[PDB]
Amino acid sequence: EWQENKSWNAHFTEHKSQGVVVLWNENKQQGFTNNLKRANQAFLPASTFKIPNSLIALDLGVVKDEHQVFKWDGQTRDIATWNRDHNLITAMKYSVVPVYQEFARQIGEARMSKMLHAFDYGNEDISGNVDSFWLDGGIRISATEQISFLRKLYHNKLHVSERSQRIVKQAMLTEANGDYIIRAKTGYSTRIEPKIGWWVGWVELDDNVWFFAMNMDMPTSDGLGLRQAITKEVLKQEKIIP
Ligand SMILES: O=C(O)c1cccc(-c2ccccc2O)c1
Ligand SMILES: [Cl-]
Repeated sequence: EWQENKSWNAHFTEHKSQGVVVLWNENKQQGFTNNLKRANQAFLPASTFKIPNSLIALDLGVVKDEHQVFKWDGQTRDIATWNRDHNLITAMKYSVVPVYQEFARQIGEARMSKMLHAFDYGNEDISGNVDSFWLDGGIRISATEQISFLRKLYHNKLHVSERSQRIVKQAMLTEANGDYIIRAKTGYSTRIEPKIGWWVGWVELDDNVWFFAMNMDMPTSDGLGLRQAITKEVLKQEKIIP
């Protein structure tokens, strides 16, 4: 069911890094990784939490739809794309933390906790501040646990409405061409050691879906582009994409 290929470590070590890639073949129900231990080690989800956070906000009516505008609060932040109005689509695309912090405040501790347990999401622990627990609180999730959660979402099996799941999968759209579609979300965790980057999602092909979840050491922001680049190079090596 699970195969470990330590030779794939070269994708990380050739960049003076270390990490894990996890792939799941939905048709064959088989998994692949370079490191079974790290595949099951739990990290802060950071901005990959925008997937469950969006689902909860939509299902509770905190967010009406993907067109509702979340007005910039007029506080100048150091990420230029955050200093503007957003909807769910662009908020996901630009990982706009302050918009999702307000989502969490309106969701509230009790409903957030209950929904994460319903999702079987990571350690389901929201200890910390309700508006930042996914950045510096107690919640943790592994690469394999991300795959499990994403598979439920793909099949509309999460305990929210079909509509909420369709909207979030629309907002996850990252790349599409004549050969494949990628729906995914990046993450960048810096507040608690070790600093890492995430990329989790899936690749849609004509007759199969390949789920993926990766994290990697990220001592500085200079390496953030390696999250997607390394993953796609693994996918290309395994003949999942051209
Ligand atoms: O991963 C991104 O594409 C992304 C999106 C938004 C912000 C940042 C970021 C980069 C450096 C330091 C802090 C950040 O919050 C990174
Ligand atoms: Cl779509």
